Amino acid sequence: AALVVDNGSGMCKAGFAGDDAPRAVFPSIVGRPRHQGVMVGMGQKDSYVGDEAQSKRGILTLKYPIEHGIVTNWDDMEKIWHHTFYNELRVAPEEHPVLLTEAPLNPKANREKMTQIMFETFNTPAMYVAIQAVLSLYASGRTTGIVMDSGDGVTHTVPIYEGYALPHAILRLDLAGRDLTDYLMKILTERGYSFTTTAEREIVRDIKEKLCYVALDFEQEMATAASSSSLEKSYELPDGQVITIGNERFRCPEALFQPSFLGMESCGIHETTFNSIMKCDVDIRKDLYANTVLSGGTTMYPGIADRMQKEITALAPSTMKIKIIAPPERKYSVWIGGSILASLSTFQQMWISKQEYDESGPSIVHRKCF
Amino acid sequence: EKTAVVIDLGEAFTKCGFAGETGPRCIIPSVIKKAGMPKPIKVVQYNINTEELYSYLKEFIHILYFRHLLVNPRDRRVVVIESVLCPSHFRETLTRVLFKYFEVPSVLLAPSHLMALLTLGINSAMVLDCGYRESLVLPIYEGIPVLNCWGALPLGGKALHKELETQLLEQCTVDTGQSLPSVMGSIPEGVLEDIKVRTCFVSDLTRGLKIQAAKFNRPSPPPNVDYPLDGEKILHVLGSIRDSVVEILFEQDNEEKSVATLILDSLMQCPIDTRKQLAENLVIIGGTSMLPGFLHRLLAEIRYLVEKPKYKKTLGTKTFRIHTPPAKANCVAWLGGAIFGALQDILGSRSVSKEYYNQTGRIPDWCSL
Amino acid sequence: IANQPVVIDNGSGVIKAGFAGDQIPKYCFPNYVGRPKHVRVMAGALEGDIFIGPKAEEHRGLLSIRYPMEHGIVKDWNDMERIWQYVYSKEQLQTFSEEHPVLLTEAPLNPRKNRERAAEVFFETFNVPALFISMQAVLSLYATGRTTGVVLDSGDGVTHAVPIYEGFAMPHSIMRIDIAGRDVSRFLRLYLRKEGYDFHSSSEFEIVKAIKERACYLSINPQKDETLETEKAQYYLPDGSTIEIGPSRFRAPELLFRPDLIGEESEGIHEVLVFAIQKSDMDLRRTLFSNIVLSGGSTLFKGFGDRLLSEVKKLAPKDVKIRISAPQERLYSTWIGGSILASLDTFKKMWVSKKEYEEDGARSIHRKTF
Repeated sequence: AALVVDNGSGMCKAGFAGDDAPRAVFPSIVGRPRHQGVMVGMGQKDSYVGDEAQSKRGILTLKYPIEHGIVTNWDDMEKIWHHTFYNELRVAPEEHPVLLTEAPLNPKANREKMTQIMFETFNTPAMYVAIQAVLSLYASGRTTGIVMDSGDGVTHTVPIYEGYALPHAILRLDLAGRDLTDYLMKILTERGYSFTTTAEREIVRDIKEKLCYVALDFEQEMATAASSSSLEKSYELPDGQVITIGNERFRCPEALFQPSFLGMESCGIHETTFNSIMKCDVDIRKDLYANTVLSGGTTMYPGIADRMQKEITALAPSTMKIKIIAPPERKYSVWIGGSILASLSTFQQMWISKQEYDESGPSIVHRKCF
Repeated sequence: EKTAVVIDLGEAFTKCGFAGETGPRCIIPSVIKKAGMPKPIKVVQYNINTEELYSYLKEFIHILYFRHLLVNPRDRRVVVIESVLCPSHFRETLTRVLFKYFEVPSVLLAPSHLMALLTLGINSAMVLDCGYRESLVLPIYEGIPVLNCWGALPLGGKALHKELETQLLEQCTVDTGQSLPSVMGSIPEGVLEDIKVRTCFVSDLTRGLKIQAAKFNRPSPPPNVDYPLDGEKILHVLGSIRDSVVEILFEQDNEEKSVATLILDSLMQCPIDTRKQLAENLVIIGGTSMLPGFLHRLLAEIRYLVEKPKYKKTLGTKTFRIHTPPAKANCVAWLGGAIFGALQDILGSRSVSKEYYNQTGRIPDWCSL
Repeated sequence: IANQPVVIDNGSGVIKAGFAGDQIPKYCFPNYVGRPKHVRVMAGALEGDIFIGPKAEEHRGLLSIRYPMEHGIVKDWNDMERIWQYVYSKEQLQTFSEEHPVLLTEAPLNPRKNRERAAEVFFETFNVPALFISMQAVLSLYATGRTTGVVLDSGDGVTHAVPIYEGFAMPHSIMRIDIAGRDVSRFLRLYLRKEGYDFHSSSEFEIVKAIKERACYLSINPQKDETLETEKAQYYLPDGSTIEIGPSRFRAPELLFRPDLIGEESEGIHEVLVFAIQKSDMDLRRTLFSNIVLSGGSTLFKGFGDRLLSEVKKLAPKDVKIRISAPQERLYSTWIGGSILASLDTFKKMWVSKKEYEEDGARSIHRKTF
């Protein structure tokens, strides 16, 4: 009946309500070609979208519409929604209701503009905007627990206890997968593997997904890298060329735990989660320590849950029992939560309608959200 | 409804005919025959008076459409297959002659490499067009030609003609009317084309390396055959000479450049995602490619250059396949323009019309604004 | 051992050398190695076949030129060793490498492997007592006398913009492109094929550089110059034949502001200058706009600075006092700063000694530079 559409900054995920996993999965990209006066043969698309842009990557200027969970170009975001509904899902938006997701502490105008596009342009019967962390917690099954959500757009934390979100203890963070990908691309240039153009941005992203892992101890990993060359793995590109890097596997995702490398002057993901828990009430800290949930693609590095356990225990008192909930399906946890929320019978009375939107306007969504 | 005209101009030859027909109706050479003139003048020339070129193009078009097409192009569209990097001065002159003098309905100045790609029916390909003047490379990926990745050495038909003229003059053996070498200072171009078509045997990679070793401090000199000529002056042309003339086309040393190296330089310039599809689809077209036993010597030379340390660090292991076209190697560019014009009355709309030319000024070349 | 140190200002297009505490570099020549086209039977030990400097400039037609450096990164190391040997030899400097310390220059964000291999050459093949590698932006500010300001530069290899404020070089605010004088020369050659006057050989490539240096001007409005018909000005070759340049003279340097004509995605000179100022902190932006310094040979086009102002006025915030300063000696600005840096008494502390290199290795060179 209802459609769930997790508009992620990287991978735009979408499908149906009451499902195990999403059908439509693709990178939210809109590649426009090299505009030269020379002609093109047997016709082509003026602006590609999704997997088509990824396939024909070499030529196209890959521009993401969402930057840090914030929609910059709205015409680009409108084309991706259109690509999700008609091409991938093969179903009109007028029949099915549409669950959407944004990160917490976003601009207030973005929900209003997102909702305006759904009702005016797409003619949706009913829509809703949920917090990503709230859905990630709902996919995991627990009512209680903090959610250290981390995608390519935005890392953020939302502490919740017994089905009561703590909006003032929320802490949004500028560090994310895209900033890690840019950092890996820079340190690759330092060892003679220069990647400037946006076509190579996806190759270094794919290198980041495969090889990189979180260090248990950074100074120890740096010492072993200088001594031995067993850690130095090789990755072959789409092209037959193959490259080898030693230091850059553990050093790339260390930027999460040490933002000083990127030049952000912010708290690391390990202590940002701690600072979120300390901002909550003193009586409900034990359960937040016990249920330290992870979600998103930036939590898919091997050994990240072990590093979070080391750092949070180091920050917190010795008496506390720290525990990180790190499921196998944490990459697609936000969408799974939306599918379970859409499947419930209580959610049928929580939708916005066309008549309610015509009466109120875009400002009705802020009341419905939280 | 209306089958469009196809033209493919050049310095040596000119492929022309109807759109839709598999291959052209005729191919008269680029030169023209004038009354009260010692030698025939070439039509396609660069860096020369505007009004003279305009008259030369009118004279060539007038002798063309009666003999070739048997019709007025005033009824239907035209496809002028200009090679990319054909001077904008020359294009402007072509545009003037087609609209001002004749008054055609529409014209098109589309590139040769993209149309040659339409014949294969694939969207991505590395392309090489070895014509008369230049041997131009241009890779196409998914329709769009990748422009800054390119190359064109002055090493086509005209370079082979000049080398034949040099080597024959150095070692000459003409009959009486025996001895008597270097009697005539020069020789005509039409005869020298007929010698290249018939006599010049293209060598293998191992034979080519042996010839290069012999030139700088002799193996496989045969075979040799004489060439007949007018006015009772047969010349006994040798077998080692014609092989040495073919060898300079693949000569690497001291320029770091050749027909084979030009593809590798074009591949080097291209991006990483594009790289492998261009290597897989390496198309060879043009006039020089019609020579007998050419495609092996190129593919073997390409592979030898990839084995060299300087190209291993970027290219490495690559499956260099040469997907050949339906029509002959010279007439691939024309067949593409015939496919482009015949089928699509829709894609005729994107090209420049007579209504647009008068008010605006000119057909838009790949330039600013 | 504290002799008068040598200042070797590196560069892909041009290389410059001399001594510390001088006004202008006495020894300036283009950075390439020349080999005869019609080479001798042996392909190993050549004799009388190497020309570097004014001999190579004199005898263009004989020699097949080839540049060892590309985009501020050396490809052919044996060629650069021969050029450095020619600099030190009796044909130019008339001094030994054993006596004097060395001041080398490099572009920012280069491969570290090339910097290590550069140090290996200077320490082992030549017997240098002390070596120091430095940035181009820091040297330009030494030559002017300022501490604050952005340094936009445009040589033959690299275009980069490093913002510095009262002796504080910002690493994360650095922007870099592979679009420069060499590329501008390559597209002028491409455009002269469209004019009719084709060029192919490497000696013949230097005619295109000479045309670029002499007869090129940057239009303020590129759309207005296109709508108008050009006059077709003339230029005489070293041979004798006249060349109608036409619209290629103004469309060639447009590259630097519009790299879409390439078919390779770049920021451009005007965006890099704005982006470097934008990426820095909020309070530093207005001071960085006021102190903009130009350098390199590709800033010497007619109406370049007038266009570079107009692009800043378009992008930058309104009602801000822009000031693109530029010295009289723009090509020699980097060498003058090195000679000033070498003359200062602090120079002894900054350098890498031969003994320190033998003990530590590459790590000590990476520590001293930053």
